[PDB]
Amino acid sequence: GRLIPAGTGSDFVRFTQVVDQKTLKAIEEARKEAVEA
Amino acid sequence: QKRKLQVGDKLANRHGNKGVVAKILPVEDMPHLPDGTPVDVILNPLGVPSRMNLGQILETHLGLAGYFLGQRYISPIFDGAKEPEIKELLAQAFEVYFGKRKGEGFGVDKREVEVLRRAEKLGLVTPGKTPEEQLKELFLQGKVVLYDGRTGEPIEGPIVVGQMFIMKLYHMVEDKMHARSTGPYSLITQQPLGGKAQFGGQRFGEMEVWALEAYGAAHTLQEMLTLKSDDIEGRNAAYEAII
Amino acid sequence: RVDYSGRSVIVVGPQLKLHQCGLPKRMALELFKPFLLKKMEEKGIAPNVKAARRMLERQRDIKDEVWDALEEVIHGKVVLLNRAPTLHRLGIQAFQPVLVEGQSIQLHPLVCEAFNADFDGDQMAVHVPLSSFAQAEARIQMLSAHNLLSPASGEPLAKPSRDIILGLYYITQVRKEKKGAGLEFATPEEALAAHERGEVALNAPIKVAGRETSVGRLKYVFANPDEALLAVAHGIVDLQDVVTVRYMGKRLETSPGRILFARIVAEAVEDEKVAWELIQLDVPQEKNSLKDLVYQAFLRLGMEKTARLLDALKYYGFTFSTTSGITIGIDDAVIPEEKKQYLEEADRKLLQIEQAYEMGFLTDRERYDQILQLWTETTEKVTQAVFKNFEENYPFNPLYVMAQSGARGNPQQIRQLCGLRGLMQKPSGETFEVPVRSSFREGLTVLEYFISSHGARKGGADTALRTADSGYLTRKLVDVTHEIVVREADCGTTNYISVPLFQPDEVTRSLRLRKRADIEAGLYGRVLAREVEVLGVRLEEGRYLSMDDVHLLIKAAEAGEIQEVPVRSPLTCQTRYGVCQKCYGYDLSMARPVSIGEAVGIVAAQSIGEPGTQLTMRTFH
Amino acid sequence: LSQFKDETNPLSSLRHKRRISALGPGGLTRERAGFDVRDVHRTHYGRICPVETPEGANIGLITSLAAYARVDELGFIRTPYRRVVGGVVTDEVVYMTATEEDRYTIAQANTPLEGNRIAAERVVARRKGEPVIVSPEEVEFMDVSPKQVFSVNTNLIPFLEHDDANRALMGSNMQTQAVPLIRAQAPVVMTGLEERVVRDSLAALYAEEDGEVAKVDGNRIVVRYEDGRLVEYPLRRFYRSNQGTALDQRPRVVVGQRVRKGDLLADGPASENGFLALGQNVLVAIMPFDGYNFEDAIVISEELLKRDFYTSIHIERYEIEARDTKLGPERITRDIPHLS
Amino acid sequence: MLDSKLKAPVFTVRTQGREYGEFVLEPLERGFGVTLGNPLRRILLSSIPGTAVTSVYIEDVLHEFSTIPGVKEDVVEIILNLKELVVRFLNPSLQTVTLLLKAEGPKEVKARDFLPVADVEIMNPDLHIATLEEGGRLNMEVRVDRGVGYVPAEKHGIKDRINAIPVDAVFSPVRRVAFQVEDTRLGQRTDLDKLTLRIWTDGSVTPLEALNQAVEILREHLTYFSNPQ
Amino acid sequence: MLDSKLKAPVFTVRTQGREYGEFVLEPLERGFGVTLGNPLRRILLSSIPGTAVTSVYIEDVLHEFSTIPGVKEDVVEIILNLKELVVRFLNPSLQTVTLLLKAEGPKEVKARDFLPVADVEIMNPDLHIATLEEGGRLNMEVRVDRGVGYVPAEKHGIKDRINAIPVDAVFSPVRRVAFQVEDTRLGQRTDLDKLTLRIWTDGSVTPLEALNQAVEILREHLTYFSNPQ
Amino acid sequence: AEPGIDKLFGMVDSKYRLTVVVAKRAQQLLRHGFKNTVLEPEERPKMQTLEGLFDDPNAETWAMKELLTGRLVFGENLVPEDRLQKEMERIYPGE
Ligand SMILES: CO[C@H]1/C=C/O[C@@]2(C)Oc3c(C)c(O)c4c(c3C2=O)C2=NC3(CCN(CC(C)C)CC3)NC2=C(NC(=O)/C(C)=C\C=C\[C@H](C)[C@H](O)[C@@H](C)[C@@H](O)[C@@H](C)[C@H](OC(C)=O)[C@@H]1C)C4=O
Ligand SMILES: [Mg+2]
Ligand SMILES: [Mg+2]
Ligand SMILES: [Mg+2]
Ligand SMILES: [Mg+2]
Ligand SMILES: [Mg+2]
Ligand SMILES: [Mg+2]
Ligand SMILES: [Mg+2]
Ligand SMILES: [Mg+2]
Ligand SMILES: [Mg+2]
Ligand SMILES: [Mg+2]
Ligand SMILES: [Mg+2]
Ligand SMILES: [Mg+2]
Ligand SMILES: [Mg+2]
Ligand SMILES: [Mg+2]
Ligand SMILES: [Mg+2]
Ligand SMILES: [Mg+2]
Ligand SMILES: [Mg+2]
Ligand SMILES: [Mg+2]
Ligand SMILES: [Mg+2]
Ligand SMILES: [Mg+2]
Ligand SMILES: [Mg+2]
Ligand SMILES: [Mg+2]
Ligand SMILES: [Mg+2]
Ligand SMILES: [Mg+2]
Ligand SMILES: [Mg+2]
Ligand SMILES: [Mg+2]
Ligand SMILES: [Mg+2]
Ligand SMILES: [Mg+2]
Ligand SMILES: [Mg+2]
Ligand SMILES: [Mg+2]
Ligand SMILES: [Mg+2]
Ligand SMILES: [Mg+2]
Ligand SMILES: [Mg+2]
Ligand SMILES: [Mg+2]
Ligand SMILES: [Mg+2]
Ligand SMILES: [Mg+2]
Ligand SMILES: [Mg+2]
Ligand SMILES: [Mg+2]
Ligand SMILES: [Mg+2]
Ligand SMILES: [Mg+2]
Ligand SMILES: [Mg+2]
Ligand SMILES: [Mg+2]
Ligand SMILES: [Mg+2]
Ligand SMILES: [Mg+2]
Ligand SMILES: [Mg+2]
Ligand SMILES: [Mg+2]
Ligand SMILES: [Mg+2]
Ligand SMILES: [Mg+2]
Ligand SMILES: [Mg+2]
Ligand SMILES: [Mg+2]
Ligand SMILES: [Mg+2]
Ligand SMILES: [Mg+2]
Ligand SMILES: [Mg+2]
Ligand SMILES: [Mg+2]
Ligand SMILES: [Mg+2]
Ligand SMILES: [Mg+2]
Ligand SMILES: [Mg+2]
Ligand SMILES: [Mg+2]
Ligand SMILES: [Mg+2]
Ligand SMILES: [Mg+2]
Ligand SMILES: [Mg+2]
Ligand SMILES: [Mg+2]
Ligand SMILES: [Mg+2]
Ligand SMILES: [Mg+2]
Ligand SMILES: [Mg+2]
Ligand SMILES: [Mg+2]
Ligand SMILES: [Mg+2]
Ligand SMILES: [Mg+2]
Ligand SMILES: [Mg+2]
Ligand SMILES: [Mg+2]
Ligand SMILES: [Mg+2]
Ligand SMILES: [Mg+2]
Ligand SMILES: [Mg+2]
Ligand SMILES: [Mg+2]
Ligand SMILES: [Mg+2]
Ligand SMILES: [Mg+2]
Ligand SMILES: [Mg+2]
Ligand SMILES: [Mg+2]
Ligand SMILES: [Mg+2]
Ligand SMILES: [Mg+2]
Ligand SMILES: [Mg+2]
Ligand SMILES: [Mg+2]
Ligand SMILES: [Mg+2]
Ligand SMILES: [Mg+2]
Ligand SMILES: [Mg+2]
Ligand SMILES: [Mg+2]
Ligand SMILES: [Mg+2]
Ligand SMILES: [Mg+2]
Ligand SMILES: [Mg+2]
Ligand SMILES: [Mg+2]
Ligand SMILES: [Mg+2]
Ligand SMILES: [Mg+2]
Ligand SMILES: [Mg+2]
Ligand SMILES: [Mg+2]
Ligand SMILES: [Mg+2]
Ligand SMILES: [Mg+2]
Ligand SMILES: [Mg+2]
Ligand SMILES: [Mg+2]
Ligand SMILES: [Mg+2]
Ligand SMILES: [Mg+2]
Ligand SMILES: [Mg+2]
Ligand SMILES: [Mg+2]
Ligand SMILES: [Mg+2]
Ligand SMILES: [Mg+2]
Ligand SMILES: [Mg+2]
Ligand SMILES: [Mg+2]
Ligand SMILES: [Mg+2]
Ligand SMILES: [Mg+2]
Ligand SMILES: [Mg+2]
Ligand SMILES: [Mg+2]
Ligand SMILES: [Mg+2]
Ligand SMILES: [Mg+2]
Ligand SMILES: [Mg+2]
Ligand SMILES: [Mg+2]
Ligand SMILES: [Mg+2]
Ligand SMILES: [Mg+2]
Ligand SMILES: [Mg+2]
Ligand SMILES: [Mg+2]
Ligand SMILES: [Mg+2]
Ligand SMILES: [Mg+2]
Ligand SMILES: [Mg+2]
Ligand SMILES: [Mg+2]
Ligand SMILES: [Mg+2]
Ligand SMILES: [Mg+2]
Ligand SMILES: [Mg+2]
Ligand SMILES: [Mg+2]
Ligand SMILES: [Mg+2]
Ligand SMILES: [Mg+2]
Ligand SMILES: [Mg+2]
Ligand SMILES: [Mg+2]
Ligand SMILES: [Mg+2]
Ligand SMILES: [Mg+2]
Ligand SMILES: [Zn+2]
Repeated sequence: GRLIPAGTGSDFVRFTQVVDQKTLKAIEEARKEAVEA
Repeated sequence: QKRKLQVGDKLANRHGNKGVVAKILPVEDMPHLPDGTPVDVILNPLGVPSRMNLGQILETHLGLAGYFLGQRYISPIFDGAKEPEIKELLAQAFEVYFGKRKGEGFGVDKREVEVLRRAEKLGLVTPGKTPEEQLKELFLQGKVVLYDGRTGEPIEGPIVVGQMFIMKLYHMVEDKMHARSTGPYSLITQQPLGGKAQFGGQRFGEMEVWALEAYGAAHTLQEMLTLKSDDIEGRNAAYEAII
Repeated sequence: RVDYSGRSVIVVGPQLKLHQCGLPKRMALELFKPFLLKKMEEKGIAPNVKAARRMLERQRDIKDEVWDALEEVIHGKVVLLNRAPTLHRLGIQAFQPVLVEGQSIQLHPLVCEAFNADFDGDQMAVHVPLSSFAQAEARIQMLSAHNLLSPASGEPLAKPSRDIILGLYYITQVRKEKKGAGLEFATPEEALAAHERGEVALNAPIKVAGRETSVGRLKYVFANPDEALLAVAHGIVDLQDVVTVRYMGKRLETSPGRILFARIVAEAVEDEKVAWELIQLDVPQEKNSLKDLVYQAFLRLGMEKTARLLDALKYYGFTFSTTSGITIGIDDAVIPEEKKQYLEEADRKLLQIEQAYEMGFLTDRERYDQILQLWTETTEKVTQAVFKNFEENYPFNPLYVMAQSGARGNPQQIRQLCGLRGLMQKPSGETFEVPVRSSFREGLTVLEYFISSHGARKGGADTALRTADSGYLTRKLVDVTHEIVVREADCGTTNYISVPLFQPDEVTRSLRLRKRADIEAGLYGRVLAREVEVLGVRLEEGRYLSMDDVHLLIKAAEAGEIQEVPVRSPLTCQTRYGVCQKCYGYDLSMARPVSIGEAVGIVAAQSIGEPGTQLTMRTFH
Repeated sequence: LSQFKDETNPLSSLRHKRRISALGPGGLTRERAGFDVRDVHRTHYGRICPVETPEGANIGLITSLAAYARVDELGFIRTPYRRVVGGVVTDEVVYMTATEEDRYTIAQANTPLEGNRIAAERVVARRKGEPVIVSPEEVEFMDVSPKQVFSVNTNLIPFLEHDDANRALMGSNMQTQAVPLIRAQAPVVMTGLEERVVRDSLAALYAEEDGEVAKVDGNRIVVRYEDGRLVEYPLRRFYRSNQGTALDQRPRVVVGQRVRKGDLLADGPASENGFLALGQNVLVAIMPFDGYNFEDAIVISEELLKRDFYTSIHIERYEIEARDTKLGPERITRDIPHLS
Repeated sequence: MLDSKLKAPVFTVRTQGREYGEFVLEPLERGFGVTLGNPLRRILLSSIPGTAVTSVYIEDVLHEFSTIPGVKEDVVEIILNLKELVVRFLNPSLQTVTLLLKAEGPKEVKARDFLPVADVEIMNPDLHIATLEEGGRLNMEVRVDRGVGYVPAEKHGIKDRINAIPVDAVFSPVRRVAFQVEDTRLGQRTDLDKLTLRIWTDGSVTPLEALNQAVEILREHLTYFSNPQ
Repeated sequence: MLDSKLKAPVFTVRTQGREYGEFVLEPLERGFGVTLGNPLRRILLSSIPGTAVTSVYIEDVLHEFSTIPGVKEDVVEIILNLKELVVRFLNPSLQTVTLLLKAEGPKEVKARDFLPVADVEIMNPDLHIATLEEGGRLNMEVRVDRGVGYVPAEKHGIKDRINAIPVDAVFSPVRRVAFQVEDTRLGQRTDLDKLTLRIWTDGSVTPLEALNQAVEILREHLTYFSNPQ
Repeated sequence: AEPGIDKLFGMVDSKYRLTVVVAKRAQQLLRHGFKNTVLEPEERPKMQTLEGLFDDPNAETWAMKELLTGRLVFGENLVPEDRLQKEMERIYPGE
């Protein structure tokens, strides 16, 4: 009753994320904040 | 309860043409004959060549005769009516059809003549004969001119019509479409089960599994194996989640 | 058993587009109950769930506001429809529901071919994609209007079935009527005039065998495209009539209907010129010409744009069919005048075989096998006789065009109505000595019937067997083949197979070009292992050969430049569990390369399990 | 072997009484063996229909006998074959066992007959399962009837002659599923047994002996025979058929009417005038419409519904029990505990 | 007027009773008899209003599937015969008229047996309702309305008396339409259309009336092309 | 107004240029979109009378199948191009107008080259008649008339000059008509007709104008049912 | 069929990838609030009982309608797994 090995359950695509350029600059700002003092 | 005919119902003549009602048309626009009388049912031709029962096409012809001649007949099994005898009664019918038409006061349409043009070019009527004589020929063949009804124009090329007997078939309990959302469940196997008032789920067979397997329907198949039928804790959180 | 399922009788949905399907609101309600409930609460119809529930527990209690809610819930969601035997993946397809009244389920005509589902009561089930994921896949990679080409062959499955062809055909056919006096206009100017007046008279038709132009071409010339049809509308020219017309830059001698079909496509897809490049208006549109059109359109213009053409064809085909007035008549099944000849001729010849036996010349057996040979030939003789009849005298006989057009009719079938069904076998298998002299047009006698009955049962007894046997096969195939899945990077092992374009033995030894089909089967959408320079073009390595390419290689083998073809294949793959892009090829249901993650194993196992139902079944070993 | 009556309509319920099967006692032909039995053996002539049988894994094992087929002394269907001594044909008939049929040269009924004289020198006959063109002098026996070759259910087909035996089956089984319509009509073209079906089946009510009619109720026709007696003939008003189809006997005779012996007093569930009547003759055009009639779809004129043409009465039988639970008897009262 | 306008559609009419009415009109240009006859037909069948039995109440009968003693016909056969009944009221003031009838004993019940109502007339007097034997008690109230088209007894569900039973609505007064376009020769040119349409009517309205209503519905519709947007 | 009358055909229009013009109108009862669209169509094509080249006379040419020196195009190709010519006269006084044109030598003959006529205008100036080389002499008289529908050159047989050749009559500003009747859902009942007809026009008149003329011809014809006889 | 399904198919390396993208985009479109879109102003998603599709009919019909534009970005490993859900909650209101 596990997901099928063949199809959208492909190890090649099971993992794929999506982004908005707005959320792209948001995450890099999180990296900018990493600069201490 | 009264069961008036409807789009879900299936009718079929004694020959074997079986089939379902797909559309109930308003008398307003279905095929109508020269004299205002319109057709009740329109049977597809294509269903006749492949199958091999011209017997129906023979019935409709003798029928056309019985309609205008106001008479019923008895054609035995293999000894019955013969192609010439029918053409003979059709001949008698042409007079009741078109004879009254002569006396009632009118002749032939632009339409009636037009379809004749296309009919001679076809090869159904001996070129050079008068429309009156031509229509007799064309009628004897078992077809008559028909106008659209929706446009009032004619249907290029004679079409046969006639009195065919058709029965209506009994609706089995399965007919009653079974649509189930959520319902009982078997005690030992935890798969959906119906009975009295809850419809009972449909079976997802291997042949059907593969169908999904072939597609990239990963989740859609998991669902069919989990959320929809056996995942006890799944279907529960499933419903509520949907809710 | 699935939790969100349903099942009811199906019914043809002519206006419906491939995209959608008619679903009974009554069913949709139960199906999408929970989706509705919540939607009730978002609107004023109900305070809460439990409320929304009791609000629907009885039929008389539904406010017309609920339908509007459900119709809103179903906006862009889609469902799955299944058929009785799910033989291949197209056995389940997704469509957008268009809620409708009553009990029946409205199905599109075009996909009635994928599901072997006719309308004599066949019922189809229906399931619901609940996750946004399942819905995503369902409508992306499972939707009907997307999966147009078969996984078995790169041939379309969205082919205009029976009624559409019949329509589209009748519109594009040309007619020929009476040849009496001279047919020579190619040369004299007194020929134009004389046979123009002669035609006005009663001797020359508008469609006469007169090489260059039958007077039907002489009389009418149409400037712009439209001009043509207007004359048709006014009753000047029938659609099947031979006329001349001015198109983009050519004076083209083509019929009205043909010119109209041209537009239908030209309109479906507005690249008018691209519409002309992929169409053959030089012939009546058979299912094959159409099939072809579809394919071409798919490769050329793009998937959805094809879909449009599909429905466009479906629509006019349907319409034009109604007006054509093609019908089945008893006098339409025409028996040849030659039937009596062929019969009697073969009749007397039987008498000779008998006299030859009465004397002691031919053995008990010789007689038997000699008689059957007599009829086997005679019967085939009447067959080509009836067709020749229709072919020469009645081009537009009902029973004929249907069979010619990819529509409906089997040569062998026609023979049983017009000519005669001749030889039926005894119970065991030894064919009967006497034939069935009759056709279906005339009384199949009392006994020639009982005789034919035997062979009927065997066909039926067999059908009952492949129903569960065709499965016998597919089971096996899927048990072995399931694990096979496309998961890759171009497998680096280049071990390849060479496809033969030539076969050594039909007649002992003579080298001949393989059938245009078998070859297609071999190299269509394959990946060249090594480079091949053939007629002038350089097929590069690894390139996927399109049907157009596999049409080149054959034209080349015709010329004599290649006898084999280097190509990647599953038989030589390196990926243990799995097959790769370059080794599988093209054919996803789509015509581009295969997409990683396709479950080939089954796709394969299936294409093989279904046709198997058509293969004979006497004894396994 | 004992089954629910097939009362979808008298016809159907009748055949169901004359259907023969394979499977059963287990001791005889069970599930395994098949194709030799399932096939229509030569001898099945006038003894078993070759069209009749079902469609599926269970094929040919279950089939109803033929028209003139009769079980003689021990279950051996003997089909009737009339005698023809020399070139002379008789009106005498011999119900022949399967076996004896082979010892003779038998001819078909289609043979041009002047009465007792055969009319064509080379006329068809079939010795033993083999089609043979025999002479008038060899014709020992002749086929009794074109009807005996098949079953009742099949005999009802108009021009069976021009229809593929394969699809003729469909037609035969289709009638078995015919539902009685409040408005019944006989075919515009019939074969000749419609009358005999309704009469031999027990649809319509026939007059015993000659007389006159006394009262014509909607529930009873008390006729008065000339013998000085009068009997009340109740009419199953509205009864429930096993499969839910109406069975009503509608009186066709008016008050005070001299009846011939054996004439319809009332019509059966599906009879118009003593004639079998299912479905209803309808004028029909045979052309293509948009797609409304595409593979096997039928377009219908609303006008057919205006008139109560295709309309049928149904009746389901819902049933509930008051059970005794250890928790307390289940009472049946107007009391519905929670809301309205 | 004298030339092209005097040469105008000669509207001729031939009508016997309120059922049949022939209507000829010629000359007409090219292919117009069809242009006109067809739409009018489409209207004459769908668009025009009439009368039909909308509900029935036998006094001792509760459901539609019952049988009354002393009464040969069954409730369903009778309610059926009523659909056959054609009535005609004279003015809008009559929307729903309840016709009453009660007959007993050895008499045949025809439609003439209904007690007369002031503004309503029954064109179907001799129609056969039932055959009563002896001790035959039939007392009923049959509703009648003015509507359009076909309305299933299920769609309306009329409620005069709780034990009453609705009936199907056969409202088109027009039974059948029929038009012929035969050539007519007027001097100069032969191609001429002569349109003659034959209309049949249940009696409620007349062929002429019907036709007039018809053409207006068309006219009214042709006006709906006024305000662009 | 509010209920049945406010629920009225919403006449919506979409027109770009004088050639194309879509026209939507809904709701409509049962099967009316058809009842309306069809007649309008039949009118829009035949009735909106128009103009078309009815006859031609090249001065040295005798038959239609000839070729003129210095003239690339053949008589048949040119008489064909003339059918393409769209003219427009302003009043009834102009029934048959003969347009004249004569051009010589290395010039291209376009429709603007025809000598202007007082009450007549040529909307098709740049249309291409012929390509004259050198010593190219083309002097012709092309007739023009006001008629309706399609009239084969054989049917009329015009006779201005004995060596002249008749042409087929393309009498209509309307190029093509097209109507669709798709379902529309209005609250209660779903069965609804939505009629939308697309009209194309050569430019002489506009889709809207045409449509208006059309409906009137119908209206005018519906009045012809006035005086019985 | 569906809008530029071809165009879509072309924007991915694998057919089955496009399905995962659209699906996951539709997920986020709803969860973090449905205004998490990149193309709402002038010509956008629309339904007709009113023009009300602008709020919440079909999730992915949006996802697709955006992916067809070149504003979104789908990668194998574009933005670290858990930090994404954090920044998305921080910036998109509607709950
Ligand atoms: C002795 O009562 C039962 C024995 C079963 O056991 C089996 C193992 O022995 C059988 C024997 C000895 C038979 O002669 C038949 C069948 C079976 C069995 O299956 C059939 N079986 C089927 C084949 C396919 N299945 C579907 C299954 C796969 C899920 C449905 C039935 N049809 C069957 C028949 N039909 C026909 O001839 C046809 C072509 C039409 C007639 C139809 C009417 C409508 C029926 O006659 C109805 C009035 C009723 O009689 C039956 C429904 C009955 O049920 C009851 C409760 O009475 C069974 C016959 C049979 O003549
Ligand atoms: Mg996932
Ligand atoms: Mg993101
Ligand atoms: Mg900071
Ligand atoms: Mg610092
Ligand atoms: Mg700092
Ligand atoms: Mg019902
Ligand atoms: Mg009449
Ligand atoms: Mg009559
Ligand atoms: Mg008989
Ligand atoms: Mg005669
Ligand atoms: Mg007379
Ligand atoms: Mg008359
Ligand atoms: Mg007269
Ligand atoms: Mg033709
Ligand atoms: Mg003649
Ligand atoms: Mg339900
Ligand atoms: Mg339920
Ligand atoms: Mg529950
Ligand atoms: Mg869960
Ligand atoms: Mg459509
Ligand atoms: Mg539809
Ligand atoms: Mg409550
Ligand atoms: Mg409701
Ligand atoms: Mg709303
Ligand atoms: Mg069925
Ligand atoms: Mg099924
Ligand atoms: Mg999800
Ligand atoms: Mg594949
Ligand atoms: Mg096919
Ligand atoms: Mg021809
Ligand atoms: Mg000759
Ligand atoms: Mg000729
Ligand atoms: Mg050219
Ligand atoms: Mg474009
Ligand atoms: Mg070519
Ligand atoms: Mg093919
Ligand atoms: Mg492509
Ligand atoms: Mg012959
Ligand atoms: Mg002869
Ligand atoms: Mg001979
Ligand atoms: Mg030979
Ligand atoms: Mg052969
Ligand atoms: Mg031959
Ligand atoms: Mg010939
Ligand atoms: Mg041909
Ligand atoms: Mg023919
Ligand atoms: Mg076949
Ligand atoms: Mg055997
Ligand atoms: Mg043997
Ligand atoms: Mg015969
Ligand atoms: Mg086997
Ligand atoms: Mg199987
Ligand atoms: Mg097996
Ligand atoms: Mg690489
Ligand atoms: Mg390497
Ligand atoms: Mg080989
Ligand atoms: Mg060979
Ligand atoms: Mg071959
Ligand atoms: Mg190398
Ligand atoms: Mg090399
Ligand atoms: Mg080359
Ligand atoms: Mg080279
Ligand atoms: Mg190179
Ligand atoms: Mg490479
Ligand atoms: Mg190529
Ligand atoms: Mg070649
Ligand atoms: Mg060659
Ligand atoms: Mg494969
Ligand atoms: Mg198959
Ligand atoms: Mg074989
Ligand atoms: Mg065994
Ligand atoms: Mg054996
Ligand atoms: Mg035999
Ligand atoms: Mg059976
Ligand atoms: Mg012996
Ligand atoms: Mg002789
Ligand atoms: Mg024998
Ligand atoms: Mg059979
Ligand atoms: Mg009795
Ligand atoms: Mg008396
Ligand atoms: Mg008597
Ligand atoms: Mg009729
Ligand atoms: Mg209990
Ligand atoms: Mg309360
Ligand atoms: Mg008068
Ligand atoms: Mg009179
Ligand atoms: Mg009269
Ligand atoms: Mg016309
Ligand atoms: Mg009392
Ligand atoms: Mg009662
Ligand atoms: Mg009635
Ligand atoms: Mg009134
Ligand atoms: Mg008024
Ligand atoms: Mg009393
Ligand atoms: Mg009484
Ligand atoms: Mg009425
Ligand atoms: Mg009528
Ligand atoms: Mg009538
Ligand atoms: Mg005059
Ligand atoms: Mg004259
Ligand atoms: Mg009115
Ligand atoms: Mg007004
Ligand atoms: Mg305004
Ligand atoms: Mg505007
Ligand atoms: Mg606007
Ligand atoms: Mg209203
Ligand atoms: Mg503009
Ligand atoms: Mg302008
Ligand atoms: Mg434009
Ligand atoms: Mg345009
Ligand atoms: Mg309609
Ligand atoms: Mg028209
Ligand atoms: Mg003008
Ligand atoms: Mg000369
Ligand atoms: Mg000069
Ligand atoms: Mg110059
Ligand atoms: Mg200008
Ligand atoms: Mg030039
Ligand atoms: Mg002049
Ligand atoms: Mg047009
Ligand atoms: Mg349309
Ligand atoms: Mg339509
Ligand atoms: Mg106006
Ligand atoms: Mg005015
Ligand atoms: Mg008057
Ligand atoms: Mg690209
Ligand atoms: Mg890649
Ligand atoms: Mg948008
Ligand atoms: Mg609303
Ligand atoms: Mg708004
Ligand atoms: Mg708003
Ligand atoms: Mg926060
Ligand atoms: Zn590989």
